[PDB]
Formats: sequence, C-alpha cells, structure tokens
Amino acid sequence: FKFEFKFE
Amino acid sequence: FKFEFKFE
Amino acid sequence: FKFEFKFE
Amino acid sequence: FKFEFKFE
Amino acid sequence: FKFEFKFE
Amino acid sequence: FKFEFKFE
Amino acid sequence: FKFEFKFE
Amino acid sequence: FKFEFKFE
Amino acid sequence: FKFEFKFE
Amino acid sequence: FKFEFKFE
Amino acid sequence: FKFEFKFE
Amino acid sequence: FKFEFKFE
Amino acid sequence: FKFEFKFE
Amino acid sequence: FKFEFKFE
Amino acid sequence: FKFEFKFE
Amino acid sequence: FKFEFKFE
Amino acid sequence: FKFEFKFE
Amino acid sequence: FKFEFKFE
Amino acid sequence: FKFEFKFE
Amino acid sequence: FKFEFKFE
Amino acid sequence: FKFEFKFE
Amino acid sequence: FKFEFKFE
Amino acid sequence: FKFEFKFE
Amino acid sequence: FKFEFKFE
Amino acid sequence: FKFEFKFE
Amino acid sequence: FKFEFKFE
Amino acid sequence: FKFEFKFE
Amino acid sequence: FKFEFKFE
Amino acid sequence: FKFEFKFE
Amino acid sequence: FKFEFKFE
Amino acid sequence: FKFEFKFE
Amino acid sequence: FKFEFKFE
Amino acid sequence: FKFEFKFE
Amino acid sequence: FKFEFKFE
Amino acid sequence: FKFEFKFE
Amino acid sequence: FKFEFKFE
Amino acid sequence: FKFEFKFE
Amino acid sequence: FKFEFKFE
Amino acid sequence: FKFEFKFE
Amino acid sequence: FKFEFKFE
Amino acid sequence: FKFEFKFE
Amino acid sequence: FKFEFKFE
Amino acid sequence: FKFEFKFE
Amino acid sequence: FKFEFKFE
Amino acid sequence: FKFEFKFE
Amino acid sequence: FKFEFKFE
Amino acid sequence: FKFEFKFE
Amino acid sequence: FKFEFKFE
Amino acid sequence: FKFEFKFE
Amino acid sequence: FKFEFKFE
Amino acid sequence: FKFEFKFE
Amino acid sequence: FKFEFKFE
Amino acid sequence: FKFEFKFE
Amino acid sequence: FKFEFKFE
Amino acid sequence: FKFEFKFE
Amino acid sequence: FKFEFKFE
Amino acid sequence: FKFEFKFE
Amino acid sequence: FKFEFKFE
Amino acid sequence: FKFEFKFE
Amino acid sequence: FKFEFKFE
Amino acid sequence: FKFEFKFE
Amino acid sequence: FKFEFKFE
Amino acid sequence: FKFEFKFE
Amino acid sequence: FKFEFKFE
Amino acid sequence: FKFEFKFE
Amino acid sequence: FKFEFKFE
Amino acid sequence: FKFEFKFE
Amino acid sequence: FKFEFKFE
Amino acid sequence: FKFEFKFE
Amino acid sequence: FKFEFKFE
Amino acid sequence: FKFEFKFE
Amino acid sequence: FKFEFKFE
Amino acid sequence: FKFEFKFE
Amino acid sequence: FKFEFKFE
Amino acid sequence: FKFEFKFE
Amino acid sequence: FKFEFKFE
Amino acid sequence: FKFEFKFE
Amino acid sequence: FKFEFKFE
Amino acid sequence: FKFEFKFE
Amino acid sequence: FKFEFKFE
Amino acid sequence: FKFEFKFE
Amino acid sequence: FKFEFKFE
Amino acid sequence: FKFEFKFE
Amino acid sequence: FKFEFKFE
Amino acid sequence: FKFEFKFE
Amino acid sequence: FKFEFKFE
Amino acid sequence: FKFEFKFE
Amino acid sequence: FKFEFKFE
Amino acid sequence: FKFEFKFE
Amino acid sequence: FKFEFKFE
Amino acid sequence: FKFEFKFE
Amino acid sequence: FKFEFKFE
Amino acid sequence: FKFEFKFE
Amino acid sequence: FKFEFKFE
Amino acid sequence: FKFEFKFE
Amino acid sequence: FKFEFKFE
Amino acid sequence: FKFEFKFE
Amino acid sequence: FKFEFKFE
Amino acid sequence: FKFEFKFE
Amino acid sequence: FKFEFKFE
Amino acid sequence: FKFEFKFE
Amino acid sequence: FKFEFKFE
Amino acid sequence: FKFEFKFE
Amino acid sequence: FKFEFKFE
Amino acid sequence: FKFEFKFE
Amino acid sequence: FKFEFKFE
Amino acid sequence: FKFEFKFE
Amino acid sequence: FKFEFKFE
Amino acid sequence: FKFEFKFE
Amino acid sequence: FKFEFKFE
Amino acid sequence: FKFEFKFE
Amino acid sequence: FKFEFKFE
Amino acid sequence: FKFEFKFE
Amino acid sequence: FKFEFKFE
Amino acid sequence: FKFEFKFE
Amino acid sequence: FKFEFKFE
Amino acid sequence: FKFEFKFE
Amino acid sequence: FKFEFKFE
Amino acid sequence: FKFEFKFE
Amino acid sequence: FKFEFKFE
Amino acid sequence: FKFEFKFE
Amino acid sequence: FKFEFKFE
Amino acid sequence: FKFEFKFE
Amino acid sequence: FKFEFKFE
Amino acid sequence: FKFEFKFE
Amino acid sequence: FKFEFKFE
Amino acid sequence: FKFEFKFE
Amino acid sequence: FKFEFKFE
Amino acid sequence: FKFEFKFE
Amino acid sequence: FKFEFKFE
Amino acid sequence: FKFEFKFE
Amino acid sequence: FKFEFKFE
Amino acid sequence: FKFEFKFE
Amino acid sequence: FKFEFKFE
Amino acid sequence: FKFEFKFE
Amino acid sequence: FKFEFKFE
Amino acid sequence: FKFEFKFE
Amino acid sequence: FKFEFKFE
Amino acid sequence: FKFEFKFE
Amino acid sequence: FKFEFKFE
Amino acid sequence: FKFEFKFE
Amino acid sequence: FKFEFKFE
Amino acid sequence: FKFEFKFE
Amino acid sequence: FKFEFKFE
Repeated sequence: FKFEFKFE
Repeated sequence: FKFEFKFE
Repeated sequence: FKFEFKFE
Repeated sequence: FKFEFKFE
Repeated sequence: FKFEFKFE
Repeated sequence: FKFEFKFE
Repeated sequence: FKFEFKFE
Repeated sequence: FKFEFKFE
Repeated sequence: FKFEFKFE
Repeated sequence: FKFEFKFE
Repeated sequence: FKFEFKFE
Repeated sequence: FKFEFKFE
Repeated sequence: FKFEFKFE
Repeated sequence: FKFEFKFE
Repeated sequence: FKFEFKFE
Repeated sequence: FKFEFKFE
Repeated sequence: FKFEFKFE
Repeated sequence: FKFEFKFE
Repeated sequence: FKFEFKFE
Repeated sequence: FKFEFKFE
Repeated sequence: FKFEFKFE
Repeated sequence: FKFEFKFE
Repeated sequence: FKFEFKFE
Repeated sequence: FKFEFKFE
Repeated sequence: FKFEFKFE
Repeated sequence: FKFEFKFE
Repeated sequence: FKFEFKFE
Repeated sequence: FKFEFKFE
Repeated sequence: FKFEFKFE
Repeated sequence: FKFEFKFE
Repeated sequence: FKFEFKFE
Repeated sequence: FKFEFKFE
Repeated sequence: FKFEFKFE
Repeated sequence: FKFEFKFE
Repeated sequence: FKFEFKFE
Repeated sequence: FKFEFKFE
Repeated sequence: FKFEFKFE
Repeated sequence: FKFEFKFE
Repeated sequence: FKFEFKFE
Repeated sequence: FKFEFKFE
Repeated sequence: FKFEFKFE
Repeated sequence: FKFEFKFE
Repeated sequence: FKFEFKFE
Repeated sequence: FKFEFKFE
Repeated sequence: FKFEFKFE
Repeated sequence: FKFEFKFE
Repeated sequence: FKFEFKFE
Repeated sequence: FKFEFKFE
Repeated sequence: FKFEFKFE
Repeated sequence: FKFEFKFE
Repeated sequence: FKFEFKFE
Repeated sequence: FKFEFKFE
Repeated sequence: FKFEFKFE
Repeated sequence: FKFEFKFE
Repeated sequence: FKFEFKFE
Repeated sequence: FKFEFKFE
Repeated sequence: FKFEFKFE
Repeated sequence: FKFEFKFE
Repeated sequence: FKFEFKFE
Repeated sequence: FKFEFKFE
Repeated sequence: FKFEFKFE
Repeated sequence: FKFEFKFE
Repeated sequence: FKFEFKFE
Repeated sequence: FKFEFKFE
Repeated sequence: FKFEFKFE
Repeated sequence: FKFEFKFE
Repeated sequence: FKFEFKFE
Repeated sequence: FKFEFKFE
Repeated sequence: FKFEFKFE
Repeated sequence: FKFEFKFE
Repeated sequence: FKFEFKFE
Repeated sequence: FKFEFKFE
Repeated sequence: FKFEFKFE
Repeated sequence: FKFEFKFE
Repeated sequence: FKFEFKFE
Repeated sequence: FKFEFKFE
Repeated sequence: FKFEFKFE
Repeated sequence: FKFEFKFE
Repeated sequence: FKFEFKFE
Repeated sequence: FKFEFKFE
Repeated sequence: FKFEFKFE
Repeated sequence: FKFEFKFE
Repeated sequence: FKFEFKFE
Repeated sequence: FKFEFKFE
Repeated sequence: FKFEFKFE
Repeated sequence: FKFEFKFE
Repeated sequence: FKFEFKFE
Repeated sequence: FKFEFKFE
Repeated sequence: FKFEFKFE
Repeated sequence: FKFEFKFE
Repeated sequence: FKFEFKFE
Repeated sequence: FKFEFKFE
Repeated sequence: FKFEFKFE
Repeated sequence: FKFEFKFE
Repeated sequence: FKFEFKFE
Repeated sequence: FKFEFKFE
Repeated sequence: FKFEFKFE
Repeated sequence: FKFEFKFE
Repeated sequence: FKFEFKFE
Repeated sequence: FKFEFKFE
Repeated sequence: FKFEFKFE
Repeated sequence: FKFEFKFE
Repeated sequence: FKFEFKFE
Repeated sequence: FKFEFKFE
Repeated sequence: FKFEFKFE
Repeated sequence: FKFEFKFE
Repeated sequence: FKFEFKFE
Repeated sequence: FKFEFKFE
Repeated sequence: FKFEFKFE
Repeated sequence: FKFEFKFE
Repeated sequence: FKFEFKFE
Repeated sequence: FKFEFKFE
Repeated sequence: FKFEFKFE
Repeated sequence: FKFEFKFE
Repeated sequence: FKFEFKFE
Repeated sequence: FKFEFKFE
Repeated sequence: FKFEFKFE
Repeated sequence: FKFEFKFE
Repeated sequence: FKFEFKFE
Repeated sequence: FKFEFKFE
Repeated sequence: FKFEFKFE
Repeated sequence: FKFEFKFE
Repeated sequence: FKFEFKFE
Repeated sequence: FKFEFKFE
Repeated sequence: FKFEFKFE
Repeated sequence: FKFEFKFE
Repeated sequence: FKFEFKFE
Repeated sequence: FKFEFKFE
Repeated sequence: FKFEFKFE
Repeated sequence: FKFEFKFE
Repeated sequence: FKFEFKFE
Repeated sequence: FKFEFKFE
Repeated sequence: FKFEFKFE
Repeated sequence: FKFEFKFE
Repeated sequence: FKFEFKFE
Repeated sequence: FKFEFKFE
Repeated sequence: FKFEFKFE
Repeated sequence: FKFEFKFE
Repeated sequence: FKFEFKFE
Repeated sequence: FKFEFKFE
Repeated sequence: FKFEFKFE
Repeated sequence: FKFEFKFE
Repeated sequence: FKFEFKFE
Repeated sequence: FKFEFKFE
C-alpha cells in the first residue's frame, strides 16, 4: 500500500 | 495498491 | 491498481 | 489497472 | 486497462 | 485497452 | 484498442 | 484499432 | 484502422 | 485504412 | 505500508 | 511501516 | 517502524 | 524503531 | 532503537 | 540503543 | 548502548 | 557501553 | 485553470 | 493552476 | 502553482 | 511551487 | 520551491 | 529548495 | 539547498 | 548542501 | 557539503 | 565533505 | 575529507 | 582521509 | 590515509 | 596507511 | 603499511 | 607490514 | 613481514 | 615472517 | 528463454 | 527459464 | 531469446 | 524455473 | 533474437 | 524453483 | 536481431 | 537488423 | 522450493 | 539496417 | 540504410 | 523449503 | 522448513 | 525448523 | 525449534 | 529449543 | 531450553 | 537451562 | 535572443 | 527578441 | 519583439 | 543565444 | 550558446 | 556551447 | 562543449 | 567534450 | 571525452 | 574516454 | 577507456 | 581488462 | 581478466 | 581470471 | 580461475 | 580452481 | 578445487 | 579497459 | 485485497 | 503449464 | 499447488 | 480481475 | 510454442 | 493490518 | 480480452 | 498450512 | 519463421 | 505496536 | 483481430 | 528477403 | 502454535 | 488486408 | 521500552 | 510461557 | 540504565 | 523469577 | 445520434 | 469486421 | 452526457 | 466487445 | 462532477 | 467490469 | 477539494 | 472496492 | 495544508 | 482503513 | 516546519 | 497510531 | 538546527 | 515515546 | 561541532 | 535519558 | 583532533 | 558519566 | 521592455 | 497576485 | 541582457 | 521575492 | 560569457 | 544570495 | 575552457 | 566560496 | 587532457 | 586547496 | 595511458 | 603529495 | 599488462 | 615509494 | 599466467 | 624486494 | 596445476 | 628462495 | 552584403 | 542594444 | 562562403 | 560579443 | 568539405 | 575560442 | 569516409 | 586538441 | 567493416 | 593515442 | 561472426 | 595491445 | 554455439 | 593468451 | 545440456 | 588447460 | 537430476 | 580428474 507525495 | 500525488 | 494524481 | 488524473 | 483523465 | 479523456 | 476523447 | 472523438 | 470523429 | 468524419 | 514525502 | 522524507 | 530523513 | 538522517 | 546520522 | 555517526 | 563514529 | 572510532 | 499569454 | 508567459 | 516565462 | 525561466 | 533557468 | 541552471 | 549548473 | 556541476 | 563535477 | 570528479 | 576521481 | 581513483 | 586505485 | 589496488 | 593487490 | 595478493 | 597469496 | 598460500 | 507479460 | 508477470 | 508482451 | 508476479 | 508485441 | 510475489 | 510489433 | 511494424 | 511475498 | 512499416 | 513504408 | 515474507 | 517475517 | 522475526 | 526476534 | 531476542 | 537477550 | 544476557 | 538565417 | 532572415 | 526580413 | 542556419 | 547548421 | 550539424 | 553531426 | 555521430 | 557513433 | 557504437 | 558495441 | 557479452 | 556472458 | 555465464 | 554458472 | 553452479 | 551447487 | 558487447 | 492462485 | 489468479 | 491470502 | 494462462 | 490468456 | 494465508 | 499466440 | 497475524 | 495471433 | 501470530 | 505473419 | 502478413 | 508481543 | 513484400 | 511476550 | 522486560 | 525482568 | 539491575 | 459501420 | 456508435 | 459503443 | 460511457 | 463507466 | 468516478 | 471512487 | 480522497 | 484518506 | 496527513 | 500524522 | 514531527 | 519527535 | 535532536 | 540529544 | 557530543 | 562526551 | 578523547 | 501584471 | 519584469 | 523580476 | 541577472 | 545573479 | 561565473 | 565561480 | 578550473 | 583546480 | 592532473 | 597527479 | 602511473 | 607507480 | 608489475 | 613484481 | 610466479 | 615461485 | 608444486 | 541594427 | 551582420 | 557577426 | 563563420 | 569557426 | 571541421 | 577536427 | 576519424 | 581513429 | 576497429 | 581490435 | 574475437 | 578469443 | 568456449 | 572449454 | 561440463 | 564433469 | 553427481 504505497503512497507517493511529491511537492515540486 | 499504489497512490501518487504530484503537486507541481 | 495504480492511481496517478498530478496537479500542475 | 492504471488511472491517471492530470489537472493542469 | 489504462484510463487517462486530463483537465486542462 | 487505453482510454483518454481530455477536457481542455 | 485505444479510444480518444477530446472535449475542447 | 484507434478511435478519436473530438468535440470542439 | 484509425477512425477520426470531429464535431466542430 | 484511415477514416475521418468531420461535422462542422 | 510505505509513505514517501518528497519536497523538491 | 516505513516513512520517507526527502527535502531536495 | 522506520523513518528516513534525507536533506539533499 | 530505526531513524535515518542523511545530510547530503 | 537505532539512530543513524550520515553527513555526506 | 545504537547510534551511528558517519562523516563522509 | 553503542556509539559509532566513522570519519571517511 | 561500547564506543567505535573509525578514521578511514 | 490554465492561462496563456503569448506575446508574439 | 499554471500560468504561461511567452515572449517571442 | 506553476509559472513559466519563456523568452523566445 | 515551480518557476520556469526560459531564454532562447 | 523549485526554480529553473534554462538558457538555450 | 532546488535551483536549476541550464546552459545550452 | 541544492544547486545544479549544467553546461550542455 | 549539494552543488552539481555538469559539463557536457 | 557535497560537490560534484561531472565532465561528460 | 566529499568531492566528486567524473570524467566520461 | 573524501575525494573521488572516476575516469569512465 | 580517503582518495578514490576509478579507471573504467 | 587510505588510497584506492580500481582499474575496472 | 593502506593502499588498495584493484584489477578487474 | 598495508598493501592489497586484488586481480579480479 | 602486510602485503595482500588476490587472484580471482 | 606478512605475505598472502590467495588464488581464488 | 609468515607466508600465506591459499588455493581455492 | 525469457518471457515478459506487462499489463500496464 | 524466467517468466515475468507485471500488473500495473 | 526474449519475448516481450505489453498490454496497455 | 523462476516466476515473478509483480502487482504494481 | 528479441521480439516485442506492444498492444497499446 | 523460485516464485516471486510483489505487492506494491 | 529485433522485431517490433505495435498495435495501437 | 531491426524491423518495426506499427499498426496505428 | 523458495517463495517470496514482498508487500511493498 | 532498419526497416519501418507503418499502417495507419 | 534506413527504409520507411508508411501506409496512411 | 524457505518462505519469505516482507512487509515494507 | 524455514520461515522469515521481515517487517521493514 | 527455524522462524525468523525481523522488526526494522 | 529455533526462534529469532530481531528488533532492529 | 532456543529463543533469540535481539535489540538493536 | 536456551534463551538469549542481546541488547546491541 | 541457560539464560544469556548481552549488553553491547 | 534567437537568430534564424534561411537560404532557400 | 527573435530575428528572421529569409533569402529565397 | 519579432523581426522578419524576407528577400525573395 | 541561439543561431539558426538553414541551407535549403 | 547554441549553433545549428542544417543543409537540406 | 552546443553545435548542431544536420546534413539531410 | 557538445558537437552533433547528423547525416540523414 | 561530447561528439555525436548519427548516420541515418 | 565521449564519442558516439550511431548507424541507424 | 568512452566510445559508443550503435548499429541499429 | 570504455568501448561499447550495441548491435540492435 | 573486462569483457561483457550480452545476448538479449 | 573478467569475462561476462549474459544470455537473456 | 574469472568467467561468468548467466542464462536468464 | 573462478567459473560462474547462473541458470535463472 | 573454483566452480559455482547456481540454479535459481 | 571447490565446487559450488546452489539450487534456489 | 572495459569492452561492452550487446547483441539485441 | 483477497488473492487466489493455482499452479501446475 | 497452467496458471490461475483472482484479485479483489 | 494452491494459495490464498487476505489483507486489511 | 481474473486471470488465465497456459504455456507450451 | 503455444500460448493462451484470458482477462477480466 | 490483518493477514491471512493458506498454502498447499 | 482473450489472447492466442503461436510461434515457430 | 495455516497462518494468521495482526498488527497495531 | 511463422507467427499467429488472435484477439478479443 | 501489538503483535499476534498463529501457525499450523 | 486475427494476425498472420511469415518472414525469411 | 521475404515478408507476408494478414489482418482481420 | 501461538504468539503475542507488546512494545513501547 | 493482405500484404506482400520483397527486397534486395 | 517495555516488552511483553507469550508463547505456546 | 510468559515474559516481561523494562529498560531505561 | 535500569533493568526489570520477570519470567514464567 | 524476578530480576533487577542498575548501572552507572 | 446513431452510427453503424461494416467492413469486409 | 462490424462496428457501432451511439451519441447524445 | 451519454455514450455507447459496440464492436464485433 | 461492449462499451459504455457516462459524463456530467 | 460525475462519471460512470461500464465494460463487457 | 464496472467503474465510477466523482470529483469536485 | 473532494474525490470519490468506486470499482466492481 | 471503495475509495475516498480529500484535499486542501 | 490538510489531507484525508479512506479505503474499504 | 483510515488515513490522515497534515503539513506546513 | 511542522508535521502531524494519524492512522487507523 | 499517532505520529508527530517537528523540524528547523 | 532543531528537531522534535513524538509518537503514540 | 518522545524524542529530541539538536545539531550544529 | 556540537550535538545534543534527549529521550523519554 | 540524556546525551551530549562534541567534536573538532 | 579533539573530542568530548557527556552522558546522563 | 564523562569522557574525553584527544588525537594527533 | 517593461512588464506589469495583476490577476484575481 | 502581482508581477513585474524588466529586460534589456 | 539585463533582467529584473518581482513576484507576489 | 526579488531577482536579478546579467549576461554577456 | 559572464554571469550575474541575485535572489531574495 | 549572490552568484558569479565566467567562461571561456 | 577556463572557469570561474563565486557563491554566497 | 571560491572556485577555479582549467581544461585542455 | 590537462586539469587545474583551486577551491576555497 | 590545489589540484593538478595529466592524462594520455 | 600515463597519469600525473598533485595535491595540496 | 605526488603521484605517477603508467599502463600497457 | 605492465604497470608503473610512484608515490610521495 | 616505487612499484612495478607484469602480467601474462 | 606469469607474474612479476618489484617494490621499494 | 623481488617476486615471481608462474601458473598452469 | 603446476606452480613456480621465486622471492628475494 | 625457490618453490615448486604439482597437483592432480 | 551588409547589415546594421540599433534598438532602444 | 546594438547589432551587426555581414554576409557573402 | 563567409560570415561575420557582432553584438553589443 | 564577436562571432565568425566560414563554409565550403 | 571544409569548415572554420571563430569566437570571442 | 577557435574551431575547425573537415569532412568527406 | 574521412573526418578531421581541430580545436583551440 | 586534435582529432581524426576514418570510416568505411 | 573498417574503422580507424587518431587522437592528440 | 591510436585506435583501430574491425567488424563483420 | 568476426572481430578484430588494435590499440596503441 | 592487440585483441581478437570470434562468434557463432 | 561456438566462441573463440585471442589476446596479445 | 588464448581462449575457447563451446555451448549447447 | 553440453559444455566445453579450452585455455592456453 | 582443458575443461568439460555436462548437465540435465 | 544428472551431472557429469571432466578435467584435464 | 573425473566427477559425477546425481540428485533427486
């Protein structure tokens, strides 16, 4: 259950 | 069950 | 079951 | 079963 | 079974 | 079996 | 079996 | 076996 | 076997 | 074996 | 249960 | 329960 | 219960 | 309870 | 209860 | 209670 | 209560 | 109460 | 919302 | 939430 | 928020 | 929070 | 905050 | 907190 | 803070 | 606190 | 502080 | 306090 | 202080 | 106080 | 002082 | 006061 | 003084 | 005052 | 003075 | 005044 | 003999 | 004699 | 002696 | 015989 | 001999 | 006689 | 000695 | 020798 | 017979 | 020594 | 020598 | 007769 | 019979 | 008849 | 029967 | 009939 | 019955 | 009927 | 600061 | 600041 | 700020 | 500072 | 500081 | 300082 | 200091 | 100092 | 000091 | 001093 | 002093 | 003095 | 004097 | 004088 | 004089 | 004079 | 004269 | 002095 | 997140 | 061989 | 064989 | 998300 | 060889 | 984070 | 989404 | 066999 | 060689 | 960080 | 969507 | 060489 | 068997 | 949609 | 750093 | 059996 | 560095 | 039984 | 809106 | 080959 | 908005 | 092969 | 915004 | 195969 | 911002 | 399979 | 910044 | 399965 | 900088 | 399961 | 530099 | 569980 | 260089 | 539990 | 070189 | 508990 | 070449 | 927002 | 080639 | 913010 | 090829 | 910050 | 190919 | 800081 | 292939 | 510091 | 393949 | 220091 | 495969 | 010091 | 497989 | 010193 | 597997 | 000294 | 041929 | 801003 | 063919 | 800024 | 074919 | 900066 | 085919 | 810097 | 096929 | 530096 | 297949 | 340095 | 399959 | 140095 | 499966 | 040196 | 399973 | 030297 969070 | 969230 | 979410 | 959602 | 969703 | 949906 | 859907 | 549908 | 469909 | 259908 | 948070 | 934190 | 913090 | 700290 | 601190 | 300290 | 200090 | 000191 | 301003 | 700015 | 400035 | 700057 | 400056 | 600088 | 300078 | 320098 | 110089 | 030097 | 010189 | 020297 | 010379 | 010498 | 010569 | 000699 | 010769 | 000789 | 089957 | 099976 | 099989 | 099944 | 079959 | 099973 | 086969 | 066959 | 199940 | 073959 | 044959 | 079970 | 359960 | 149990 | 529980 | 218990 | 408790 | 107790 | 020069 | 120069 | 100069 | 040079 | 030279 | 050279 | 030479 | 050489 | 030579 | 040689 | 030779 | 030979 | 031989 | 032979 | 033989 | 034979 | 035999 | 040899 | 599998 | 799999 | 698994 | 497969 | 596959 | 498993 | 394939 | 596990 | 394929 | 386990 | 192919 | 293909 | 564990 | 081709 | 354990 | 432990 | 323990 | 220990 | 197509 | 389309 | 499609 | 789509 | 899809 | 999507 | 998804 | 997402 | 997620 | 995230 | 997380 | 993080 | 962490 | 860290 | 740590 | 470290 | 440490 | 170290 | 802009 | 820019 | 910029 | 740049 | 830059 | 650079 | 650089 | 470099 | 470098 | 290097 | 180096 | 090396 | 080396 | 070596 | 070596 | 060795 | 050696 | 050895 | 331009 | 051009 | 350019 | 070009 | 270039 | 090129 | 290059 | 190339 | 290269 | 290559 | 190489 | 290679 | 190699 | 290899 | 090797 | 290998 | 080996 | 191995 991965979760990616990019901000740029 | 991946989830990516790119903001930019 | 990937899920992509771009915002820009 | 991919799903992309681009907003921009 | 890809699914593309552009909004702009 | 792709499916694109561009709105703009 | 691609399917394109433009709306603008 | 492509299929495009442009509305605009 | 492409198929184009413009509506405007 | 293309096929275009422009309506406008 | 991964969680990534990239800022840059 | 990993947690990634990139800053660059 | 890992925790990474990369700065660079 | 590991804790990673990279700085470069 | 590990703790790593890499500088380089 | 280990403590790692790399410097290169 | 270990303590490592690597310089290189 | 170990104490490691590497220098290379 | 997207916004272009092309000067030329 | 993009903003394009062309010059030339 | 994204911002482009293309001069040419 | 990007900022593009093209020249040429 | 990201910043590009591409000269060419 | 990146800063890109392209030349060519 | 990261800094690139790509000449080519 | 990195500093990239590409040539080619 | 890290420093790269890639010539190629 | 590293210093990379690539050639090729 | 570390120093690499990779020729290839 | 290392010194790397790669060839290939 | 350490010194490597890897040819390959 | 080591001296590494790799071949292959 | 130590000296290695690894051929492979 | 060692001297290593590897073959393989 | 020590001398190794490891063939394998 | 040793002399090592490995085979395998 | 290798065989891939990538669905997506 | 491998057999790859990707899903996503 | 590979055999690729993409779907999507 | 090897068999992979990567779901994601 | 390599063989691809990309359906999409 | 392996059997890989990835999830994510 | 490749052989590409696209469909779509 | 390479050979493509793109149907679409 | 080996069996892996990697969840992440 | 390529050979392209388009259909559509 | 390259050779295209585009039918459409 | 192993059985691997990864989580993360 | 061996059994691993690695959580991280 | 082992049983491994990793945490971290 | 053996049993490990490694926390770290 | 062992029982291992690691901490760190 | 044996019992270990290694803290480090 | 042993009982091990490591510290370090 | 572009400059084109077409001769033909 | 583009500049076009046709000569034919 | 374009500028075209056609001669012919 | 691009510079285009067509000759045909 | 690009420079293109097309002949044809 | 790129330099392009097309010949066809 | 790149240099491209395309012939075709 | 790269040097590109295409022939087709 | 790279050098590429593509034929096709 | 790399040297690339593609043939297709 | 690398040398690659790709055929395909 | 390495030598690789990949067939596929 | 290594020698690599892949077949897939 | 190594020699590897991978089949897969 | 090592000799590697992988089969998968 | 080693000899490895891995099957998997 | 070692001889390795892995099966998994 | 590496030498690469791909065949596909 | 249920799973079902049968082989042979 | 034979294979079967169910998700959800 | 047979296999079954439930998450959550 | 059912699957069916047969080889040979 | 032979091959067969069913989805859904 | 519940788990369920059955083999054989 | 049925599939059928035969080679050779 | 059978298996069961709960976290948190 | 020979080839055959059915869809749907 | 509670845990629950059952085997057999 | 039937297919037929013969080479050589 | 020779070539043959059938659709539908 | 049965198992239970609490941390913190 | 039959096809026939001969070269050389 | 409290601990709780039950077996059997 | 039963077990209990406190640190700090 | 206080410790507490209870068994049985 | 019972146990207790103090350091420092 | 209605549409119908036949081929062959 | 048969087709159908409905809109509105 | 409504849509309907049939094939075959 | 049947399809459906709904929007708005 | 609303969306609905059906297949099969 | 059924699908649904909601936005805003 | 709001989002909702349903499958099956 | 049900999903939900909230932002801002 | 705020975020919320629900599954199941 | 429930989730939450807060930033800034 | 601030951060907050909730699970369950 | 609750978490917190503070930086700077 | 400052840092603070809370769990539970 | 509480934590603190200070640097510089 | 300075450092400070607190736990509990 | 309190800690301190000083360097240089 | 200097070093200082405090505990408690 | 107090400590000191001096080198060089 | 001055510029002025206001939005919202 | 606000914006301002000067050239030359 | 002077530049001036202000945001916000 | 503020920005400034000079070329030549 | 002089450069000048100021930020903030 | 401040920046300066000279080429040639 | 001279270079000059100043930061801060 | 300061920097300087010469090639050729 | 001469090189010159100065830092600080 | 200072640096110098010659090749060939 | 001559080499020359000076440091400090 | 000083360094020197010759190959071939 | 001759070698030459001098240090100091 | 001094060094010398011959192979083959 | 002859060898030659000289030191000092 | 001096050294000499012969294999085979 | 003959061997020859001389020292001094 | 002198040395000699024979195997097999 | 001659040309001259002035701006500002 | 000043310019010049010469041809022929 | 001749060419000359001046700027500034 | 000065430039020159010669051809033929 | 001839070519000549000057800069500066 | 001076350049030269010759072809054919 | 012939080629010649000069720099500096 | 001088260069040469020959082909065919 | 023939090839020849010269440098220096 | 001299080079040669032969193929086919 | 044939190959030949010369260096120096 | 001389080389040779034969295949097939 | 056949192979042959020569060196020197 | 001579080599030979046979397979299949 | 068959294999044969020769050296010398 | 002669070798042989047989498998299966 | 079968195996056979010969040496000499 | 002769060898044999049998398994299963």
